[PDB]
Amino acid sequence: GIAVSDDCVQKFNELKLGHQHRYVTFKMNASNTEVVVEHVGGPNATYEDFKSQLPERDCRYAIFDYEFQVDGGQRNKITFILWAPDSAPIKSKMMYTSTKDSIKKKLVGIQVEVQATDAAEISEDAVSERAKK
Repeated sequence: GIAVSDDCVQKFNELKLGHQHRYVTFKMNASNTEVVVEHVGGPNATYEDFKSQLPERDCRYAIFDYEFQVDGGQRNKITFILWAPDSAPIKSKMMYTSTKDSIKKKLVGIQVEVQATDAAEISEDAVSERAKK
Protein backbone atom coordinates (compact mmCIF):
# COMPACT_ATOMS: atom_id res chain seq x y z
CA GLY A 1 0.00 0.00 0.00
CA ILE A 2 1.26 3.47 -0.72
CA ALA A 3 2.21 5.18 2.53
CA VAL A 4 0.93 8.67 3.29
CA SER A 5 3.79 10.94 4.35
CA ASP A 6 3.37 12.46 7.80
CA ASP A 7 4.27 15.77 6.17
CA CYS A 8 0.94 15.43 4.34
CA VAL A 9 -0.64 15.39 7.78
CA GLN A 10 1.46 18.32 9.14
CA LYS A 11 0.49 20.58 6.21
CA PHE A 12 -3.16 19.52 6.40
CA ASN A 13 -2.91 20.33 10.11
CA GLU A 14 -1.41 23.77 9.49
CA LEU A 15 -4.38 24.52 7.22
CA LYS A 16 -7.07 23.00 9.47
CA LEU A 17 -5.64 24.15 12.82
CA GLY A 18 -3.89 27.36 11.85
CA HIS A 19 -5.57 28.51 8.62
CA GLN A 20 -1.96 28.82 7.41
CA HIS A 21 -2.69 27.71 3.87
CA ARG A 22 -5.36 28.14 1.23
CA TYR A 23 -4.76 24.67 -0.18
CA VAL A 24 -2.30 21.76 -0.23
CA THR A 25 -1.69 19.44 -3.15
CA PHE A 26 -0.16 15.98 -2.80
CA LYS A 27 1.50 13.60 -5.27
CA MET A 28 3.28 10.23 -5.12
CA ASN A 29 7.05 10.26 -4.56
CA ALA A 30 9.52 8.90 -7.16
CA SER A 31 9.24 5.24 -6.13
CA ASN A 32 5.46 5.49 -5.82
CA THR A 33 5.95 4.23 -2.24
CA GLU A 34 4.52 7.23 -0.40
CA VAL A 35 2.34 10.22 -1.21
CA VAL A 36 4.21 13.42 -0.46
CA VAL A 37 3.31 17.12 -0.32
CA GLU A 38 3.69 18.99 -3.61
CA HIS A 39 2.25 22.51 -3.41
CA VAL A 40 1.64 24.54 -0.31
CA GLY A 41 -0.82 27.26 -1.22
CA GLY A 42 -0.58 30.26 1.08
CA PRO A 43 -3.68 32.00 2.45
CA ASN A 44 -4.03 34.46 -0.46
CA ALA A 45 -3.63 31.95 -3.28
CA THR A 46 -6.73 31.72 -5.45
CA TYR A 47 -8.64 28.64 -6.63
CA GLU A 48 -7.13 29.53 -10.01
CA ASP A 49 -3.59 29.20 -8.55
CA PHE A 50 -4.51 25.68 -7.44
CA LYS A 51 -6.26 24.71 -10.68
CA SER A 52 -3.90 25.97 -13.40
CA GLN A 53 -1.11 23.90 -11.86
CA LEU A 54 -2.95 20.61 -12.02
CA PRO A 55 -1.27 18.22 -14.49
CA GLU A 56 -3.54 17.58 -17.48
CA ARG A 57 -2.15 14.08 -17.91
CA ASP A 58 -1.47 13.04 -14.32
CA CYS A 59 -3.44 12.63 -11.08
CA ARG A 60 -3.11 14.55 -7.77
CA TYR A 61 -4.93 14.96 -4.44
CA ALA A 62 -5.75 18.24 -2.77
CA ILE A 63 -7.21 19.97 0.27
CA PHE A 64 -8.70 23.29 -0.64
CA ASP A 65 -9.96 25.24 2.31
CA TYR A 66 -12.76 26.74 0.24
CA GLU A 67 -13.93 30.09 1.60
CA PHE A 68 -17.39 31.79 1.59
CA GLN A 69 -19.21 35.02 2.62
CA VAL A 70 -22.41 32.99 3.29
CA ASP A 71 -25.52 33.17 5.55
CA GLY A 72 -24.16 31.62 8.74
CA GLY A 73 -21.13 33.91 8.59
CA GLN A 74 -18.09 33.49 6.41
CA ARG A 75 -17.60 29.75 6.12
CA ASN A 76 -14.65 27.51 5.47
CA LYS A 77 -15.01 24.05 3.97
CA ILE A 78 -12.08 21.68 3.96
CA THR A 79 -12.53 20.08 0.56
CA PHE A 80 -10.49 17.02 -0.42
CA ILE A 81 -10.29 16.63 -4.18
CA LEU A 82 -9.13 13.57 -6.10
CA TRP A 83 -7.87 14.82 -9.42
CA ALA A 84 -7.81 11.89 -11.82
CA PRO A 85 -8.15 13.14 -15.40
CA ASP A 86 -9.33 10.50 -17.88
CA SER A 87 -6.24 11.36 -19.94
CA ALA A 88 -3.83 10.19 -17.22
CA PRO A 89 -2.10 6.87 -17.84
CA ILE A 90 -3.80 3.80 -16.36
CA LYS A 91 -0.86 3.30 -13.98
CA SER A 92 -1.25 6.86 -12.59
CA LYS A 93 -5.01 6.38 -12.32
CA MET A 94 -4.69 3.00 -10.62
CA MET A 95 -2.21 4.34 -8.05
CA TYR A 96 -4.14 7.43 -6.98
CA THR A 97 -7.48 5.68 -6.99
CA SER A 98 -6.12 2.64 -5.08
CA THR A 99 -4.66 4.89 -2.37
CA LYS A 100 -7.45 7.45 -1.80
CA ASP A 101 -8.93 5.99 1.40
CA SER A 102 -5.67 6.07 3.33
CA ILE A 103 -5.05 9.75 2.62
CA LYS A 104 -8.71 10.46 3.38
CA LYS A 105 -8.64 8.73 6.78
CA LYS A 106 -5.24 10.25 7.54
CA LEU A 107 -6.77 13.66 6.86
CA VAL A 108 -9.24 13.66 9.75
CA GLY A 109 -11.31 16.81 9.28
CA ILE A 110 -12.25 16.74 5.60
CA GLN A 111 -15.71 18.32 5.09
CA VAL A 112 -16.42 17.95 1.39
CA GLU A 113 -14.95 15.45 -1.09
CA VAL A 114 -15.12 15.71 -4.86
CA GLN A 115 -13.68 13.67 -7.71
CA ALA A 116 -12.74 15.51 -10.90
CA THR A 117 -11.99 13.70 -14.13
CA ASP A 118 -12.11 16.71 -16.48
CA ALA A 119 -12.03 20.50 -16.98
CA ALA A 120 -15.68 21.07 -16.03
CA GLU A 121 -15.47 18.85 -12.96
CA ILE A 122 -12.42 20.65 -11.57
CA SER A 123 -13.90 24.04 -12.56
CA GLU A 124 -14.48 26.63 -9.87
CA ASP A 125 -18.24 26.28 -10.29
CA ALA A 126 -18.33 22.52 -9.80
CA VAL A 127 -16.22 22.71 -6.64
CA SER A 128 -17.67 25.93 -5.15
CA GLU A 129 -21.15 24.49 -5.71
CA ARG A 130 -20.32 21.24 -3.93
CA ALA A 131 -18.33 23.02 -1.18
CA LYS A 132 -21.62 23.93 0.50
CA LYS A 133 -23.07 20.51 -0.09
